Amino acid sequence: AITSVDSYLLSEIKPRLNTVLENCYIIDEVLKDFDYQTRESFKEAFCGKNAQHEVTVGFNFPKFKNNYEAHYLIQLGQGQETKNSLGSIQSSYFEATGDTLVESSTAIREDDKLVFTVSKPIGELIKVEDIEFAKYDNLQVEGNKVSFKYQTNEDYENYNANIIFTEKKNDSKGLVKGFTVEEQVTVVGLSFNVDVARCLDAVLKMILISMRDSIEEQQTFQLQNLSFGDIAPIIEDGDSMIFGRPTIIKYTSSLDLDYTITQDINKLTFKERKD
Amino acid sequence: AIQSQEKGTNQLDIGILDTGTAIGTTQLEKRISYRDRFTVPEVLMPQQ
Repeated sequence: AITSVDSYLLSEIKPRLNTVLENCYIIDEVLKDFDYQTRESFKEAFCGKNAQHEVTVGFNFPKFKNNYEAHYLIQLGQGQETKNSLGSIQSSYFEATGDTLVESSTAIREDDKLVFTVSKPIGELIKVEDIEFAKYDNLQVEGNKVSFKYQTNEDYENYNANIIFTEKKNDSKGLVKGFTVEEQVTVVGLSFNVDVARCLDAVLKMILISMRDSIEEQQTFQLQNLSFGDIAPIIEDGDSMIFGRPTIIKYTSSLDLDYTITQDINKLTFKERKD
Repeated sequence: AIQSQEKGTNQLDIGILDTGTAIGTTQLEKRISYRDRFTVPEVLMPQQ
């Protein structure tokens, strides 16, 4: 599962950034340090659902024009290998497993059990929110649903819960081969007005923090290391310069591959020496 | 009067950008200032 860090940044940034700019209360917390003049002018421009101006994000070397009033620019950056493992082995699995998901569900009333239903086959369960199923509950999984017994849990026919689970594909057990990669990626905000750039960079730092709690970040992209450059004129051949402070993001992740095993031993016969 | 109207285009990481240059000749008794602005309604420029 080769990880495209650049795609992950875009997937996380685009929704979360829109949400942050949507409300004003969060922005005030973010821009608490800045002076009144810069803070409100930025808020007057981009903040709120009724903002006429809008921010954009894209990758480098596009053949079209970007909104140079305010824009996030990304470029892939360097990559390095840091740590290996014996035989390049990472893990062994009895089931072909995909991504790890979080889903919300409501308990359903069966005869002997209360069951939750999920959009896909459960495979490996990880956690149901704030439930410590005892052995007498007899927690078990079946297809796309998870079940626990009804008795002495009868108040919970309407229980509303979140579920963390994995996507199951096949029963073909296999090994993992791969290593760890230390990758760096560059991000920069652009504007023809320096004050906007500083506000824009500060907004970015917050959502990077929020990404530390994300499922993908916690499981796949770990050990953030942020580095900020000096504010510089990106462009000078024009009616006015473009100013932007580049930032560098570092990640640790695994470049993994699945190796499938077919040599399943089932029979075992003992024969003594003829002598 | 205007001469050598040029549309210089730079293809960059940030995108494409236009840095045109041109030379103007004015009338008498007119003093121009840095970063003054002119606009020519009659002339149209295509873009995509």
